[PDB]
Amino acid sequence: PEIDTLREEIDRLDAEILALVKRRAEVSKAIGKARMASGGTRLVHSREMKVIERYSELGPDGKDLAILLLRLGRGRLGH
Amino acid sequence: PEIDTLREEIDRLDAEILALVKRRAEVSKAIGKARMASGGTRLVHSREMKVIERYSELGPDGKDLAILLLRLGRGRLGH
Amino acid sequence: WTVDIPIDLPPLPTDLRTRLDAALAKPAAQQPTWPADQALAMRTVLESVPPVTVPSEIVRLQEQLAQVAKGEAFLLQGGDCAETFMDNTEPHIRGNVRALLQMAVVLTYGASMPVVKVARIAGQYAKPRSADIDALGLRSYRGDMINGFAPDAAAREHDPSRLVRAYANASAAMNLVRALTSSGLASLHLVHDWNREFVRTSPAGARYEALATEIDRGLRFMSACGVAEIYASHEALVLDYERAMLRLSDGDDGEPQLFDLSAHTVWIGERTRQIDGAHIAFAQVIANPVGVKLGPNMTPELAVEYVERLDPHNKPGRLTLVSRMGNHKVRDLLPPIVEKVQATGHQVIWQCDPMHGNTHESSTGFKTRHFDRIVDEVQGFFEVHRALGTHPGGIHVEITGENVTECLGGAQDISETDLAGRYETACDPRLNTQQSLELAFLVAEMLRD
Amino acid sequence: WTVDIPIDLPPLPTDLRTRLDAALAKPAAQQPTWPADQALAMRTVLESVPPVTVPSEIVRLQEQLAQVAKGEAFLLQGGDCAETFMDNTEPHIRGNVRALLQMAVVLTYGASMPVVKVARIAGQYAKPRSADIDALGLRSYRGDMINGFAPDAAAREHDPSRLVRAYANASAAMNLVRALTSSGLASLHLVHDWNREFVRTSPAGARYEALATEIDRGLRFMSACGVAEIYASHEALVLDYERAMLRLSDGDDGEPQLFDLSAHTVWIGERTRQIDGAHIAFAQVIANPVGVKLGPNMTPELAVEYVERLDPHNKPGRLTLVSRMGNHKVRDLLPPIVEKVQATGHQVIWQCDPMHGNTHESSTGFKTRHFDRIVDEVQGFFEVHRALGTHPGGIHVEITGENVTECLGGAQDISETDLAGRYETACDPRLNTQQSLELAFLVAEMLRD
Ligand SMILES: O=C(O)[C@@H]1C[C@]2(C(=O)O)C=C[C@@H](O)[C@@H](C2)O1
Ligand SMILES: O=C(O)[C@@H]1C[C@]2(C(=O)O)C=C[C@@H](O)[C@@H](C2)O1
Ligand SMILES: [Mn+2]
Ligand SMILES: [Mn+2]
Repeated sequence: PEIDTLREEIDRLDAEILALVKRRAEVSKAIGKARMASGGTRLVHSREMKVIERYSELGPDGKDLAILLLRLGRGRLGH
Repeated sequence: PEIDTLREEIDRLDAEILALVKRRAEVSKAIGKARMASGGTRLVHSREMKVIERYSELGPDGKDLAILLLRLGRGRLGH
Repeated sequence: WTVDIPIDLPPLPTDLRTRLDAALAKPAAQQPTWPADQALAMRTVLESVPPVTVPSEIVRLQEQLAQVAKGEAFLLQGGDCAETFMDNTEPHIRGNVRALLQMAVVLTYGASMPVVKVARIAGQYAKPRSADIDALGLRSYRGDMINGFAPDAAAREHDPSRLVRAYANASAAMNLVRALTSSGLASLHLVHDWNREFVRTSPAGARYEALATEIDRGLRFMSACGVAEIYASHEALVLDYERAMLRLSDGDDGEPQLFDLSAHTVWIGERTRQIDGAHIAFAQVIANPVGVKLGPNMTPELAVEYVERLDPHNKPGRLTLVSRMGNHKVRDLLPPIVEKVQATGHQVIWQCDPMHGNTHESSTGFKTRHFDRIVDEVQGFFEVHRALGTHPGGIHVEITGENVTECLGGAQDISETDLAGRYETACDPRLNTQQSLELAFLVAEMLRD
Repeated sequence: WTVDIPIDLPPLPTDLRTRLDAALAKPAAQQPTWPADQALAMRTVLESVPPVTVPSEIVRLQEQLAQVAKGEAFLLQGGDCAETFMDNTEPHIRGNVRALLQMAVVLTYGASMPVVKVARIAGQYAKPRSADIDALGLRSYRGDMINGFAPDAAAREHDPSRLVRAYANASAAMNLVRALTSSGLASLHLVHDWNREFVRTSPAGARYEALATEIDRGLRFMSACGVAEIYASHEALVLDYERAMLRLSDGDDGEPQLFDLSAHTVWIGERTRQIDGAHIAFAQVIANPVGVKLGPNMTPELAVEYVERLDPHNKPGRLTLVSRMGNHKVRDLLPPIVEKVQATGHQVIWQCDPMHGNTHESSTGFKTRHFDRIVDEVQGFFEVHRALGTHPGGIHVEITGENVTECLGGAQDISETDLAGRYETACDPRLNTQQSLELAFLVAEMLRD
């Protein structure tokens, strides 16, 4: 029954991850809205590269997690 | 300068997310290794569906975050 | 009630007659027990009928299976466990043809190479049995080529007129699959719209939507740049049928050869693969590509002997070795077999059968398979091949275009209590419409680089 | 030192002569100030030379631009800001042809429809100037068709022999692009391997790798299933050149029409688009597809008048309206223009020029553009079109196959101090090899459903 206990932990970790992802998107939106009301661009290319780079410790899938977080924050491009 | 402050927060949220993702993968591996030493399968289809379903509150990209977490835990298929 | 046919051809080359006679004089397991005189009369009828397939199609299959053997294509083989005369209808055949086409476009995208499609169809009418008396105390059902499914003694008697009924059902079905494969069912864009309807309506569709969308963009891209063959197969089990359907033609060397024109390719099962038996010897005399099923008692040494007897001229793709070990045994049992065969210099196709090593009886009294075990054997099969650097060449699967309730699990999460809903198979449990598509998507992921 | 050419044809239809004469009698901004007698002698030489393009290619472009206008293809237009005789060499031309092909395969995959490729090439030798005296106190450089880039007075005098040098350089370049587009550079698999080398070596490659890999799987899939035209364009600025290169041919209605055979399509810039001027009137007399640049002082009412003068027969794709508002203005200024034009019933191509509304002088003394502003205008352009339900038809971009240091930002993160490295443009800053590819990838994401 170590599996139930370990799955019990994964459930917590998923509730924790989900909540920090929802948070990050709301903050990401507020940075975008402030910059745009002040006459600035929607996206900042160099900053998105920093975000991608800091998930590289996860391996090949790290950049795809970062890109997915960027989409939740500033939306899909051309929409 | 609300942007620097807000970006300062996103940095924290990214360090927080990164660390919970690393954790989840290690726990995911331990569930897989226990089941396999005991003669069970590598993957459990119904459980992966639960994991996908509980990120649905993020919208369309939710399932792709879950699938990415599943890959970090039990690896890519046929490898 | 009955059709009536009266009985009242050029000789084989002397060496082919000698070799055929010798193959058929060897002992043969699992044969029907009907009289020789009645069998002979039925075989004489079948000796003059138009064939189900033609030699040029068999030579073309061989060329495509050679590419599979060389690591440049993938083999998908699938269909009903047991075809029945009862369900040999247009909707059933179309449903299976469509399922195979749907799975194939998914696998092609994942493998990034051609997928050869071989249906279990137009002949899968015979099965072997371990017991001659079944759980109801009746003589065992051995497929519609031999006797009837109905649970009564009269129905279970072996009936040689079923050789001819089997042919008639095979011709009719094959006629339709030819028609269907040159119709709008061909179109890759139509075939993949069905997969996207599957994604939209399946309970586990979120698992597969990214991949379905990526395939759809590949198809639209192909079209933006300015831009069907299904083969027949069955287990060669009943030697009266297979011998009646032999025809002479010039082979891939310009010399007359014997082709079994009941199908394009046939395989020899676990219970009839005796190395000195009639089935293996018969396989040695025909020009068709052949397969042999290998279970958990296979040794690396016997596997090589099959290769050396069945592929004596070192023709890539002529022989397929079909692994069915069980999901818990494949990772340990297969590698030694693969290493020993690779070292001979022959290029066989390695094909996974994730179905037959993983069957169990449910508490509700139905023989059934779990989806997770089927997926796990295919997965273990891919792992064995990655580690050795060899080609995972294909899958051999049992499926239906109907929403049956036969295998446990999948997106629908079929339970033991749900199995009674419509358990329709005449023999082993089939993966339904949804579960077959799911496996194709999962295997397509396994194939990715 | 000098080539020497001696001077010592059938008349136009009477109505075409009358209309051409009338177009050219209108006032014309931004013309060279050389003598009429010398201009006439040079035009007489050009009137008998083999053309740069042929009528059938222009009629074919029109058919492809009609599809773009109808929402079923996408237009990619790009190349040097200013071509120079100095860099009209094989490596430079090949580098630009390859860049355009690389971007095009990426955009085709994203748009899921054909991409029409129009290079700024084989004629982009003239530019307008707001000031006739530049920052060094010299007469302004107006492109190699007019005068020299060299910062001295003798070089900056207007020289009519440059009309003929311009033709010679245009022919030579066009000859090579034809050769290059029917060579191995054509192959979509070779073109996309370059993109994957770009992904492997770029500092921002992780941003683009998923999409590059998905494209590669689309290409391999296409091949698993059994499975180049570049058009010339420039700003029609110097009327002596454009009139000398007119030729009569039967048009898309079988009646004789005048084609400008210096290119396939031309556009009219911001400073020469006077509604009653010679450039707009000249555009009305030729059969070629045409474009008009629209800046932030454009009204919806003037836009319609251009459409009604330039597309009087309601021919989809004959007219392109090229938006260049600035990234901070496009979201507000464009919608009213698009709504008013859509309501006329004409089908223009809407094309984004994200370059010319976003230029600024750096502190190091170089005119430059920021990558984020270029991306933001294209993005805003797509948003305007999503909201109105209209088709974002293309992009008009200035690029080079060389690793220049001209535009700020990108994966390389080019700074003000890096701009001195090799700022090589004869006029406006080009997106280099890497930055052009980046934008194609970003725009391909914008195009996704
Ligand atoms: O500048 C920013 O910080 C914000 C947040 C953002 C993110 O989602 O992290 C990062 C970069 C920008 O393109 C967007 C998205 O605006
Ligand atoms: O059974 C399990 O819980 C573990 C963890 C896992 C996950 O990554 O969440 C979920 C389902 C299984 O396929 C794998 C991966 O084993
Ligand atoms: Mn079976
Ligand atoms: Mn320019």
